[PDB]
Amino acid sequence: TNGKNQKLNKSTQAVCFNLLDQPDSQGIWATKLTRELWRRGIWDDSRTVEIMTQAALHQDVKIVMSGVMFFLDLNFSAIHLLRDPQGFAEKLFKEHLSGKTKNKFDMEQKISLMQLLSRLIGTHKLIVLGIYTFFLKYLTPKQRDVTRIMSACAQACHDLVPPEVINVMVRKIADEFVSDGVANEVAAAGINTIREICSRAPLAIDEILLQDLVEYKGSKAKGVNMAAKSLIALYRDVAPEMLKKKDRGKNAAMEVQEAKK
Amino acid sequence: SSQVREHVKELLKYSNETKKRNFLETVELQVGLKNYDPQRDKRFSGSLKLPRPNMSICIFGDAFDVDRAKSCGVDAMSVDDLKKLNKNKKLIKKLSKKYNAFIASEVLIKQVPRLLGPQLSKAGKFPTPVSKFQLKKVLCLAVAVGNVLVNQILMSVNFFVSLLSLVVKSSMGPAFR
Amino acid sequence: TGKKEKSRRIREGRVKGENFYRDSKRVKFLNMYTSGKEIRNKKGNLIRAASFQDSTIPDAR
RNA sequence: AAGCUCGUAUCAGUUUUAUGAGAUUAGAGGUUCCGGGGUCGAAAUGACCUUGACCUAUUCU
RNA sequence: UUGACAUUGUGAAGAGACAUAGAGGGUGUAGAAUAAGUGGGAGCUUCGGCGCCAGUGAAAUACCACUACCUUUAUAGUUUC
RNA sequence: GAAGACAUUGUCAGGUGGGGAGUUUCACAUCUGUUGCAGAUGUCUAAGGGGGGCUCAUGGAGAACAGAAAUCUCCAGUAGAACAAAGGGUAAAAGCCCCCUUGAUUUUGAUUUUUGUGAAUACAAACCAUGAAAGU
Repeated sequence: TNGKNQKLNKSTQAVCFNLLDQPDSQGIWATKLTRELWRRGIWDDSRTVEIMTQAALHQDVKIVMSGVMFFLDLNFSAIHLLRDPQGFAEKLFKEHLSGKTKNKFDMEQKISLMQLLSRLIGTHKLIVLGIYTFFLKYLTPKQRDVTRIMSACAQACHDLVPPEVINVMVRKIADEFVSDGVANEVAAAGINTIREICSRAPLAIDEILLQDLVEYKGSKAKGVNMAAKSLIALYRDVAPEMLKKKDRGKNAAMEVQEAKK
Repeated sequence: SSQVREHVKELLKYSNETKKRNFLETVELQVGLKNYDPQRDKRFSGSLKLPRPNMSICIFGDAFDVDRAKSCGVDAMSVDDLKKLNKNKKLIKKLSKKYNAFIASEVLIKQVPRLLGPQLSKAGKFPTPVSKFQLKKVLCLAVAVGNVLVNQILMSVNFFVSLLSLVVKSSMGPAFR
Repeated sequence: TGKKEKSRRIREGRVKGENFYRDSKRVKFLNMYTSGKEIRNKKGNLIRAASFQDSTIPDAR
């Protein structure tokens, strides 16, 4: 209350560390407690975020989840007290999802791991390049709760990554969501999750498919029209030469006419 | 003002009091002001600048660029002067840490993250195409402005307040507020 | 001052008869025992028919 | 009700004349790589086993 | 019912704070070692102990500046209890 | 005897006080809660001008891989196409493509919708775009 009893906090963080070592489940009482104290603002310190990092890097599922939900809660200020976020994300993606393919986590937990990885990556300009092929298995409309997965796909995109590994993603989505015969919600979800990719990685889809997607402006369904207008207004301010003359809306065209001579 | 001139004059005289440590003392400006909280994302970034950093740059390039910049007095590299380096993290980190900055051709800023990916992006010296003062987490911010030119100090100060005590310093000299 | 509905609503977080007792939902239930009644003017004639006595022949399609 | 500009001819509960204005795949099989059971597997993205959902050919407009 | 003022005078001893002047500090792991952090860089040298070049580490140590926190030393006075 | 600068007493200021008084009775849709909700994010809220060229939807016949749908050629086709889902209007266009521009510009008054504006409407002077031009 008055002043932070460092002699006490530093002592009762050591027991959390020495609980998380015991690999059965006993770090539950460290994670559940450190989350409470962070929420009450009593343990705002660099020493504590390491505990939840180690929990996220643990083998027990209910401890890993406590760590992941701590670092989630859009993320919290604890990211700004990490020691190496890039190596953290690399170790997570290597241990849990891809490395051994132990298949311990269910889909509801895999999605929460994906959310954390993508939201760290987009925020801190990280580079892993395995993410973008791991998503492709799950990017199918016949898959369980894909609107969460594709909303994290965009969150791992940058201005500073090779756009080919995102081109393959966009061409998977385009092949499987805005193809022939697909439904209105499916096509609208595809276009909406592509334009919010291109808002971070603009040169990740080329003009030839950009035009194929702005085809769907006057689509009579009111989902695909609202979606295509967003892509058009996105590339009207960024790369309006990829768009055709029909779409450059009275100022992009005037800016191009003066700057083309 | 010319209250900068009296400061810089006997700084240049301190130039000739403890003369030489057999190098050249660069000039620096340290910014101190309050009223902002960087733990919230109040971020700033601006690169509208022009020095003498004992220029040590490493350009990556092609045949068209390596024999362009063999002149110039510059360290240069092939693409497979980089391809045959990924096997050793501390090796690819030592070149990371060697040079003050990095540049590369317009072709190789698609391939450089596959090779020098984790490094060279958090370090804040990622290359830039050819043919900074980031408010990351702290209130403290120092920038190297020049060498042993009173204009440059004000030139940078108006830009910093443009973006938003002031101190000027040399390598071992004292502080002048 | 602490025993005021204003202060109660402030410290905690509309219908006639909401107190420390008897929230919204409860007042409506307890009004059922009384106001299944028939409204009239002063001279005497129906303004508002009783509940479940509207007396309008709908379009039954 | 009290009046005040003046006493034209304009008016009219009327007429005349012209003229406009959804559910069905049983029958075949492929997948779920998040649902995995089965003899087996130090070890295995298997022989096959079913729950399935999936892509299908049907019917009305 | 609890607080302030007044009635309300004569004495004493203690604790806390304003306000200045100071003084020092940092173990998750690895690393010689207990790394706030940031920025300049490869000696002022009593020693050339050393700083650079060498690991290990997100971050590298001399030398000199910046401006964050934490803990303590003294009472011109200031007051409160 | 006790007690003592406290209690008390006086004035202010918070709290309690039905004991008592007076009185009333614009949008599809991933992201947090109540139940299948009101709320929070982000996401739509929209290219007009004047010149030229050309006809659309659909069907039939026909061509290696090529099939009901990939590209090509011919015939029919008053609109069955498109123009922000059974409706009016539009076919050398009011539609698609192409060329040039950005009159979606200022000043002076007039009319209808409407006393308040806005909206649309025509009207003249200038700067302008367009086409060879009429003219817009």
